[PDB]
Amino acid sequence: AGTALKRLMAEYKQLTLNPPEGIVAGPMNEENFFEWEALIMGPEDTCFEFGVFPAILSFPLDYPLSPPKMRFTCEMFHPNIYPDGRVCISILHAPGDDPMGYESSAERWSPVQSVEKILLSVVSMLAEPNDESGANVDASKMWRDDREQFYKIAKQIVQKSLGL
Amino acid sequence: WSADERQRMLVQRKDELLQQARKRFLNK
Repeated sequence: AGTALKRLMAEYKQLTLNPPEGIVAGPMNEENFFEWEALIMGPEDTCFEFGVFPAILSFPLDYPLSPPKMRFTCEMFHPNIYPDGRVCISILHAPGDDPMGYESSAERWSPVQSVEKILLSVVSMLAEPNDESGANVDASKMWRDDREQFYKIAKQIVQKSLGL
Repeated sequence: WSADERQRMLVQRKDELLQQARKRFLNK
């Protein structure tokens, strides 16, 4: 097995052994460890509380040297999530001379990170709509100019994810 | 565990996550 396969099996074992609260993640099929499905719950007492949000994680051949791609498959409305579902946060951006508008030498991906860490960071991102990427310009603007409406939309996003 | 065991547990954790979230949302 290549380095990538080794690391990914190792990470998954730790996840199955000690399941993280509010986060479920693993390969859709163990014949291909490079494609995972993840489910994360919006943290209690935040505007996305109890939403259940599915995402696909696609890992590069050179993992963990490069980060996975992560895309939500459900409807979302958040400053750091593109209209297509792609999650844009500094920790998922490969170190490189192209800020892609993140931050002052924003914290990039490193092999120190892990799937558990990416997912916990995304959970935090939901709880703390931290406009670092302006991925959804409309959500960015509303978070800034009409917070109370943003909260309204967020509960709708929750209800939709629950199928209610 | 086997892969089959792991895959089944995963599907189960996912169903249960959604069921408990729904309960907490409706309970609130």
